[PDB]
Amino acid sequence: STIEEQAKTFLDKFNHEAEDLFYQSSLASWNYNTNITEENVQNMNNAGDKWSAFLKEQSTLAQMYPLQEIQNLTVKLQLQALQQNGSSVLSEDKSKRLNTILNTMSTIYSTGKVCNPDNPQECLLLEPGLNEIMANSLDYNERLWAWESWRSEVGKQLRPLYEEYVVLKNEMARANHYEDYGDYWRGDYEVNGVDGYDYSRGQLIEDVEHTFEEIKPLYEHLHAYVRAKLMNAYPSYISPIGCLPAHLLGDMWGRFWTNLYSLTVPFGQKPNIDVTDAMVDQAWDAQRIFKEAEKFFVSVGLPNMTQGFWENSMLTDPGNVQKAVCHPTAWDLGKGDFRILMCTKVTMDDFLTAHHEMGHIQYDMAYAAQPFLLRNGANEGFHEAVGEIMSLSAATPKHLKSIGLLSPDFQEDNETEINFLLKQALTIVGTLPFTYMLEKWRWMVFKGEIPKDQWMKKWWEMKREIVGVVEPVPHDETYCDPASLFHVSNDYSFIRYYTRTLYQFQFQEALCQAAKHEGPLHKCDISNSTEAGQKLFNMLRLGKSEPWTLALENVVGAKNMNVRPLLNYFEPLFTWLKDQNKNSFVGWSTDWSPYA
Amino acid sequence: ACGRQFCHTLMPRHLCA
Ligand SMILES: *CCC(=O)N1CN(C(=O)CC*)CN(C(=O)CC*)C1
Repeated sequence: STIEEQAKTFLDKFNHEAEDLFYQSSLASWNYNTNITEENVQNMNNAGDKWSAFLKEQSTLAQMYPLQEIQNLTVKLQLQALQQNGSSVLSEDKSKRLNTILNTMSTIYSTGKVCNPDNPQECLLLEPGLNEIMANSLDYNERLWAWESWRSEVGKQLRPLYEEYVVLKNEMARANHYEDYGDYWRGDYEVNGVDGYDYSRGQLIEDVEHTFEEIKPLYEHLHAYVRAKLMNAYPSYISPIGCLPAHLLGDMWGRFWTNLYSLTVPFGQKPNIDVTDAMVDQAWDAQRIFKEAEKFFVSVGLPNMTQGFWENSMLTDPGNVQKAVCHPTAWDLGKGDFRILMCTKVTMDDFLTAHHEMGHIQYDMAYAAQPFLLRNGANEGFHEAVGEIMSLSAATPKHLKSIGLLSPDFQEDNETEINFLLKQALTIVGTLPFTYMLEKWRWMVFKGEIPKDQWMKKWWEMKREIVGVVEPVPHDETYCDPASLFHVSNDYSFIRYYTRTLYQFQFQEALCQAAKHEGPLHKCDISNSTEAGQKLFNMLRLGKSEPWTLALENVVGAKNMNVRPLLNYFEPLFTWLKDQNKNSFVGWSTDWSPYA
Repeated sequence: ACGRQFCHTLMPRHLCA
């Protein structure tokens, strides 16, 4: 047999086993999250250990087939994926210690609990306890206690483990010939050896940096307006030319500013436009919410959900007889088996959340047409973006009027649109500077540009210069404020929230063109456009078979992330924000501190 | 890391395993 004939025999034998072992691991994982029991955890851990043991074994054996000696492209793409999924370069000791540090960091973040100085029994977990305070409170010194305690109790437990994690991840990446762990992550977006569609890891830094420059005038104006507003709402505490204190931004980190809507509303005199009331008045339950999300995808030409979907999904909180993990989450288990786990409540938020999650399911179902190792979105940014364009169309007045949640004669005026856009901006453009800077700091840690003795010094310097946000109290190198966020302490890349945000508005604009939308991009609803669904479908089914550069090009007509469709979405708000700021200082001191 | 993902929510690394 040729090497190329031995490679087919190896893949055919690998895929048969993978199909079985992945379904065993996915099904056991779902069963635990739906019903937390000792039996379910044993099953999940074993099924997981077998899957993993099998995949590292098969990744070693794939090196017997030089990829260059493979005419057939689909077996090469697979053998490459299978070569990339291997984990047998790091020493046994360091590999075991690295796992141990991942579990420890994961556990101290999930077990993180802080107790009040004013109450030694007022101990408060992060969810729902400290998140409650950090979403809702208007109490500076209460917000400050939750912010500071979280970082100085949980964060300080992470600093040592995070130093040991950095050195051990850098060893594995360099052992694979990557410059560092951050370079290894930028690997997700690498396209090498496809003429026309190639993309490097440094290309990614430049394109983030370049698109961020174009986003900055909008963030600056959003920042100055949100500040002028936070002044009225904290009159002693906020400088008109300074960064916003980190503890006042509507969550534990300022990752999103969504919860500042009530303080920042451009026209608070316009009534609430939440359709939760109509859902209650029309007696909507979880079935109806998911049944209405199903209809939206059929309107664009995509399939109905499966019998298995309706028979196996868990769309309501099971009660106390059965214990479940209530994070909204779409599952692709293998072997035709798709599901959603969601403790759905009759609210507009959950209605939107369902379209996002069912988006993930549409993606999974389309790329079932690909071989196993290519059942993956074109890059880590794609799934999130496919989710978000769904809620983009569903949240529109046009769509709500069409499904009866908004009266046929709802009157959309500039005030309603500016309110809509300001809300979207707090959530979407707010998170961009946060998301950029956070990854920038890790890129630099891993690269070796930031010494451990200057980790927190540079962290807050970058927060002040890029995010325009300042710490309320000084932090020494005893803290690991970054590790105080789930993604940092649980070893997940974060630039995906930057890329998906540009990809989503590129997607929306292209699909709204196919659907012959008329005016403002923000008003568009792809519902009823089979043409728009086709354009989506064609990328969706590709999975990770083509370069993400091509996949994007198919839908939008361009080979790279582009910021213009995003700036285009919020152009009306930008013009209004600039007029509201015509007397405000736009920009921020990098030195002013609440403790200065 | 794992060939492909069976969900699109990032879960804590402790149940992982
Ligand atoms: C092979 C994938 C895997 O085992 N994991 C990633 N993951 C998911 O695919 C579900 C979203 C989370 N995992 C768990 O099952 C939690 C331990 C691990």
